[PDB]
This record gives sequence, C-alpha cells and structure tokens, in this order.
Amino acid sequence: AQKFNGLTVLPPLLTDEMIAQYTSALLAGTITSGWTFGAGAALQIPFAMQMAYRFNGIGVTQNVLYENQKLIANQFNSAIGKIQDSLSSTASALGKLQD
Amino acid sequence: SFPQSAPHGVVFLHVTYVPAQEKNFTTAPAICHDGKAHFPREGVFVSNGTHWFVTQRNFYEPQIITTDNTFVSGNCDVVIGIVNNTVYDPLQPELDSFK
Ligand SMILES: *[C@@H]1O[C@H](CO)[C@@H](O)[C@H](O)[C@H]1NC(C)=O
Ligand SMILES: *[C@@H]1O[C@H](CO)[C@@H](O)[C@H](O)[C@H]1NC(C)=O
Ligand SMILES: *[C@@H]1O[C@H](CO)[C@@H](O)[C@H](O)[C@H]1NC(C)=O
Repeated sequence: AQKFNGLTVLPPLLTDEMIAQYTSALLAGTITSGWTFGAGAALQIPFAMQMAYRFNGIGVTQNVLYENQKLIANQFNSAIGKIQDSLSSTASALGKLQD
Repeated sequence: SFPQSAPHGVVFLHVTYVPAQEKNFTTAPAICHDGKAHFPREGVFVSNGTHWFVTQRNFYEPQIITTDNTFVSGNCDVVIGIVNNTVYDPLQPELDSFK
C-alpha cells in the first residue's frame, strides 16, 4: 500500500531472493536425487532410471520408457513450451492473488 | 504410531525408517545377452567394478543375475546405455547333472 498518517506496513521476514533460493534447492534435489532426499540424505540416480521408477509406480513396465525415451522427452519439452506460451497469453490464471 | 493423552490435546509418537551408511556403484539400465535385452523384475543392476549384481532399491544385497529375477523384452539395439554382460540359468546345470 501507500505511506500516510495513521498506519504502517511491515516488511516480510523472508525476501524474494531467499524464497527463490529455496525453490531452486527443491528443484535441484527433486531432479538430481528423486524422492530420496525427502526422507534423508540425497542419493544420486540418473533421470531415466527415476522416470522408470515413476512409471513402475503408476503401473506401467519400464521397458516402454526405455523404448520410447526420445518421444517422451520431446513431448515434455513441447508441453513446457506450451505452458510458457499459455502463461504469456495474458490469461486470467493469476486472479487468485490479484483478488 | 502410538497415541498418548494430553490435558487438552493428543500426543503422537511416530516410528519411522531412516537409511544410512550409503555407498555408490555403477549401474546400467539393462543387460544385453544373446542379442536380447534383460530388465530387472525388482531392483537395479549394480557393479562393484568387476562383476554385476542385483540389489534392492532401499537396501544393499547383491544377487547373481538369473533368468528367474529378470525378464526379456525385445532386442538390445534400442536401449541407451546397455552393457554386454551374461546371465545365469540353473536349468542348464540341472540338465547337465541328469547324465
Ligand atoms: C563415489 O563417491 C565418491 C565421493 O563422492 C567419489 O570419490 C567416487 O569416485 C564415487 N565412485 C566410487 C565408485 O567410489
Ligand atoms: C567384486 O565382487 C566380486 C565378488 O563376486 C569379487 O570377486 C571382486 O574382487 C570384487 N571387486 C572389487 C573391485 O571389489
Ligand atoms: C557384445 O557382445 C557380443 C558378443 O557376441 C558382440 O557381438 C557385440 O559386438 C558386443 N557389443 C558391444 C557394444 O561390445
């Protein structure tokens, strides 16, 4: 808000840089160690094997991933680009905070 | 978990499992033997430098690679990062003993 007579506004304890650092640490942990870092020490694992773990979790065998890795990677990249385009399309998705 | 009583609440005692004393090895997505790719039914293929074994995901317990704990799906010309180790089948020694 503004600054005027009668009232004042206090700054938050955590700055935006610290929140960004927290999110970056979470992203690095979740893309370099899977879900192992959420229960203890982070354990390194290649991303393809983590994806095979997740596919086995959802009920599909891992051989279909190992035989269709390039297609899945291309679909993921296209989906990320589509999310970027939709977010830049000035859609009313950020209305929850604005309200 | 075990519950406990409080004057105006409840106290929960949670017993959990935490792994420790980690060690790192070398892994491969699959094993190519006789022109066929073999995938583990459970666990992953690990190597200590000279030999390949099969262990659990959350605990280290090396096992000899066998047709019993592996399944075959297609040839080994499509999986990226496959290795060229052999597998074991006890049926051949069982047949050899029947002489
Ligand atoms: C395991 O990790 C240590 C420390 O990160 C590293 O020095 C070593 O090369 C890794 N691999 C093996 C086989 O010990
Ligand atoms: C790996 O384990 C095998 C046991 O089958 C052993 O013979 C070999 O010496 C081990 N290699 C190393 C580098 O420890
Ligand atoms: C794997 O071993 C087979 C054994 O006949 C050989 O023909 C093939 O060239 C080997 N491939 C690699 C990549 O070493």
